[PDB]
Amino acid sequence: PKIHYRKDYKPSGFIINQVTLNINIHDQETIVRSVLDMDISKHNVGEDLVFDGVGLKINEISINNKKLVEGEEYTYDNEFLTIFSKFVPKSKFAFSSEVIIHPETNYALTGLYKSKNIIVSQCEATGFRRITFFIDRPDMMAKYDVTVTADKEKYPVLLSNGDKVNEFEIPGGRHGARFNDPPLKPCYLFAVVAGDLKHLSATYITKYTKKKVELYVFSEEKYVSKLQWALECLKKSMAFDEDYFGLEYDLSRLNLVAVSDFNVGAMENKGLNIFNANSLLASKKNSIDFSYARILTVVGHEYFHQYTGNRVTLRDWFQLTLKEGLTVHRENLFSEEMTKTVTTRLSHVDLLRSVQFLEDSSPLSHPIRPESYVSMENFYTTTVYDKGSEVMRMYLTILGEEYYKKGFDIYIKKNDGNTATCEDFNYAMEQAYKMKKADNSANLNQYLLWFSQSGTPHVSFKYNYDAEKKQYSIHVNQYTKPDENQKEKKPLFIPISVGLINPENGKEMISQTTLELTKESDTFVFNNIAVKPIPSLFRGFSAPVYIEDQLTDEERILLLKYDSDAFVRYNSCTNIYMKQILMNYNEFLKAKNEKLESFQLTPVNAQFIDAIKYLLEDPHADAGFKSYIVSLPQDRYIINFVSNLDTDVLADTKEYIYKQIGDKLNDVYYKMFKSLEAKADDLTYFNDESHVDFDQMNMRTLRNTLLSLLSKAQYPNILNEIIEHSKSPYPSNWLTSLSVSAYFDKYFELYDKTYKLSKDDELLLQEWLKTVSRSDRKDIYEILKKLENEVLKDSKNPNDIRAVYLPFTNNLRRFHDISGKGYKLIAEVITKTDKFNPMVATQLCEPFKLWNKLDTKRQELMLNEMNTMLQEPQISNNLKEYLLRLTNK
Ligand SMILES: O=C(NC1CCCC1)N[C@@H](C(=O)NO)c1ccc(-c2cc(F)c(F)c(F)c2)cc1
Ligand SMILES: [Mg+2]
Ligand SMILES: [Mg+2]
Ligand SMILES: [Mg+2]
Ligand SMILES: [Mg+2]
Ligand SMILES: [Zn+2]
Repeated sequence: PKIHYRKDYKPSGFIINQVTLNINIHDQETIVRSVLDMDISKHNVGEDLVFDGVGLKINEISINNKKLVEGEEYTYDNEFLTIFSKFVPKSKFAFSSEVIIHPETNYALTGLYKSKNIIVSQCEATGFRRITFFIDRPDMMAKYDVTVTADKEKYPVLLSNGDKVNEFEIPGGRHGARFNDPPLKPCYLFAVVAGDLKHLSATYITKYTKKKVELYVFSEEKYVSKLQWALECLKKSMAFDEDYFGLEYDLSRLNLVAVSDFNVGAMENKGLNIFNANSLLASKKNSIDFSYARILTVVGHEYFHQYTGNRVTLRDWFQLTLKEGLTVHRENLFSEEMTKTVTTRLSHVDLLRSVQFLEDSSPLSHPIRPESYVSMENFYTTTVYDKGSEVMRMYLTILGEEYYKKGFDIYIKKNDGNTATCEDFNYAMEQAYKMKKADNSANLNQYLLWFSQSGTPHVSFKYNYDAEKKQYSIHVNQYTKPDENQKEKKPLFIPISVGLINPENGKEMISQTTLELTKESDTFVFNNIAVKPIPSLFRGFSAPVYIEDQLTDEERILLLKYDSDAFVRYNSCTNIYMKQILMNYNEFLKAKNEKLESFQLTPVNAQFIDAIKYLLEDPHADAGFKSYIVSLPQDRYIINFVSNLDTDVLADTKEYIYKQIGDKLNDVYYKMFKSLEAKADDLTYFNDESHVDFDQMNMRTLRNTLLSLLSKAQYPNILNEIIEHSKSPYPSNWLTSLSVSAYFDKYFELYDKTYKLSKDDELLLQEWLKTVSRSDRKDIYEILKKLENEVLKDSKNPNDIRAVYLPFTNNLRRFHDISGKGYKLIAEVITKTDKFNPMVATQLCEPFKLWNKLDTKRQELMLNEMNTMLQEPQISNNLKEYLLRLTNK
């Protein structure tokens, strides 16, 4: 089982200068002919020529048009093609091969595969070797000349990278297209698509060079009416890179293509971006609101890769966060600017502190630049992406916009057209840092620990105020818990964006200030502070850390009502909730453990409830923010704060807290649910796919959140509102009506009604599946069996499988049933899926990531299922590696 080590990087002894491909698609097989124009590098020491090549059927291989003979001149073991060095030329040579591959039965969706009636490739990370022989690593840059042939009736649209330079007819009903892509690229950015594709198109004129760029968005004919928003998002993405970063697209054409079967969200193949259909296609009649932000961010993400990933690429896969963390950061800047809603940034933090913090305290914890890997298909993590993005964002917080832009342009200008490493980016940021500090001795050497140190830092505070001196002190310390990657953790460069709120009038007491904490602890003193402030700490969530604000709930309430920073307001509310959750959890736990006949629960703080009401009733306050304050923190956020978490006790705790607040605020909730209707459900632009109103969607989020609270509470006659909600044209509304009807006798009536509305659109049906999966039903196990028999069946579409099972795994009371029946069910799905798609099988392991944080009975139950999966004789490399790491074997 080969382990790759970051420190072992060495340049290849070979060079591949030119790739000339002929991909001939036939009904039962695909024939790939490839000529590689190669050379000997300065690092060559006379080694064998070893190509990656996985699952290829060899028809012939040759060197300089001389056919090589198996056994004598080469060996092939279905993974590596080895040409013995005595037969390898010593100067420039041509290697050629013809192989047979089978996209029709390629259900792992890596390499060349068939998704419904579309032939499509996915080559990142090491999938190109599943198409033809190559030295499959991103520092092997080459030019590509690609011809694709296929039946014209089945595959009229042929696409690859670069310029289409010829189209030709072929006897027997076939046709061909030739694409030449002169700029050097790594092979993971190669792509090919063939299908009966329909499109929308537009022309974009770049801001400075005034180049005309042809934009094409493609789907199967059935869904061509769902392409409009994606095209709008692409234009928006191009304008943002031009306006913020001064970067223009360099090619004459950009194609985006939706396919139904895709392992992840989308892929940035040069000029030919390929998308999970659920991340490219939408219409107002057939998509929930979430689709619109999803398409915006994913289209943006792939577009921003054209510079951060494509034009500046990776030396090796250990640098993955250099392109993914930086592109997520660019994507997040873009989405924040396009949506103009504070909930966009809040939603990113909420994901980080639940999913990524859980990963970072799990046995899977790794730094954003790991030291080793076995499976590249398991390398694409929320740590690499989302903690990576926060590390990339901290440069902007440290430098400010002007110097960040200066440093970013240094990075692009110095590395355009080349591979790069994380050091190259830190170096560019350091040059800007010296400029900002006016100090050529300043350096960012300490910053590099963000790339190598795993785990979430904890930052805690103590305060002092001298009223006579008007002097305020913030004493700060940082700590990262030792883990399996570093026994000793070093202090990081932590930027702490801070404000000081005057508690008497709510006003700012100092200018914008970013404290630079570079030691294990430091004391920051402020003079001329006229009154004792309430500190507003880590504004905008300025570092990816556990914040221990050491504030009272009275102080947190004051920030929640009156602070200027949306994150600190949201975090102050989160912290009030967490204090209550931990207190009530321990009270319920003690009652369970001691088998008490009576006991007391500490009520929710009444001033906190008053503050929620105050914000809810503020007509100038933001609807999306309102929906966050009436929602308790995510379960996966809570679990980072409780040892041996009993999920039933936590479910009882949340129930008590929601009921406490509802018993006071339900009339407020109902009144708002009714008063929000007119603006939230406005149909003026329902038939304009170009008109997307993120504030209006946030109003629907608030209505649907309040409806959930009111339905669980059995608010008088709320079933009438649920039924009327089911008649709304907006899928977010009528799918909500299904979810909230779980608490009423009408659930299966609405189940059938919404099924009928959903069944004729592939993506809407998947949203329906998710809604059923997450329904708060006592009979959810029977319902899942019904979905399996009636809808899901033996589909191999990852979107179908993930829709049926993942939402259910977030059902705290039912997935964690003490019998272990939920763990048994998901383990059976994982093992079944692993037979044909190991990457998605490992995705389905997600609920097990917290196994060692649960109560000892549930730890044992989860471990038993993971050991059962590990004992499967046919377990994939992906799944075995993942479960061995997760179970500390
Ligand atoms: O969609 C995404 N979602 C993110 C969210 C948190 C982690 C993943 N990530 C994109 C991306 O970064 N696009 O730019 C992406 C991720 C993985 C692959 C990939 C890698 C492989 F080894 C394969 F075998 C394969 F089939 C696919 C392709 C694209
Ligand atoms: Mg094969
Ligand atoms: Mg413009
Ligand atoms: Mg995103
Ligand atoms: Mg299907
Ligand atoms: Zn990406």
